Amino acid sequence: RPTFYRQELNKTIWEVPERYQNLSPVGSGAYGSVCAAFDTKTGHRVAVKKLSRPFQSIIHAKRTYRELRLLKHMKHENVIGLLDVFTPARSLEEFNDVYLVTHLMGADLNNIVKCQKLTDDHVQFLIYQILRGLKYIHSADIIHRDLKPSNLAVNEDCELKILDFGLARHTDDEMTGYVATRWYRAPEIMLNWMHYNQTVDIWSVGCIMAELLTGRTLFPGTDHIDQLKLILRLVGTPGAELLKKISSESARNYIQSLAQMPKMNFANVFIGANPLAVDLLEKMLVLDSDKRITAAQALAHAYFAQYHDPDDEPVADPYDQSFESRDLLIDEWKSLTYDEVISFVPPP
Ligand SMILES: Nc1ccc(S(=O)(=O)Nc2ccccn2)cc1
Ligand SMILES: [Cl-]
Ligand SMILES: [Cl-]
Ligand SMILES: [Cl-]
Ligand SMILES: [Cl-]
Ligand SMILES: [Cl-]
Ligand SMILES: [Mg+2]
Repeated sequence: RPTFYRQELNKTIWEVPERYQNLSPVGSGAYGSVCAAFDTKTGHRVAVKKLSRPFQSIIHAKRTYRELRLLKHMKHENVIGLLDVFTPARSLEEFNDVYLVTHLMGADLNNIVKCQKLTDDHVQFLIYQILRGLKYIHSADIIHRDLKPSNLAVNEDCELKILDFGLARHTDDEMTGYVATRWYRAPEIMLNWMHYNQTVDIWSVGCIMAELLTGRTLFPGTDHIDQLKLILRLVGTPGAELLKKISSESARNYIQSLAQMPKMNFANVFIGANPLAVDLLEKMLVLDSDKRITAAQALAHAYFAQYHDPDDEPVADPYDQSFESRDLLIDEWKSLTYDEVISFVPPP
């Protein structure tokens, strides 16, 4: 067991191993508080996240377990991984606090799309890395559910990592109105049309790739219905085959109230783009999720010919998510989480 020391950073007690030095507040959502630190064992600058109220409800206890299972599993160059997890507790009986440690990320994709000039070669390399990461995540039957520019870390060498997986957090108010939180969402999840699956993440990649090519948001809706009208004007209104797959009768009645529109010419929308980029956007931005290109298929598209290496696009180890259908008490979720903290083995 390492030696721990205590300090107060902005009205919060931090109790951490001596290896972590020079802690400074970086931010705080409703999920926890984050400090930057120097890790003397590895020589990396790190982010240390102290969870808030991890075991306050069954919902919160299961979310804590879900987050630690997911971060312990992810071992890929284009996905955030876990450097360390610790608790100052010496037994299950006094266990209350969970701390997660990752590499400190500088810039997100928003800090390069808004203020930097991008060549086609930059767009090829950035979208290639998102898809390489997604091939890995989807091979474990994990859905990210919240891909958007603020959830993609990028360095000076244009190297990219996916972070901030959807742990089923987002609220109704968070998705309301003129908000980036909704602009990258597939229409079937935005309006609860049907049981969604991993295809929702490829819709989000289409929206991100369009914005790297034009420097503008693709579907900046002022509300859910405004956003749907922007989407259907580009890709066309649904045919009979998709309408059959929408489970809400009321959602089917609403779609049938709209005037029919054909799919637009994407070469006239993405003026001057590489024809191969236009072709790949037509294959991602398909209304029927069954007919969208997959991550594995997209990596073999001619747009990525300069970067594609089928011997360096790995898949994940199998991931058991059977806990998701399990009904447990707060103290049972807390015991499972405690076991996952004490069994953690750091990377080389
Ligand atoms: N996409 C993205 C999000 C957050 C940050 S950070 O500068 O807060 N750095 C962090 C935050 C959490 C974990 C690691 N680094 C940088 C990039
Ligand atoms: Cl230590
Ligand atoms: Cl990482
Ligand atoms: Cl504790
Ligand atoms: Cl964003
Ligand atoms: Cl597993
Ligand atoms: Mg985020």
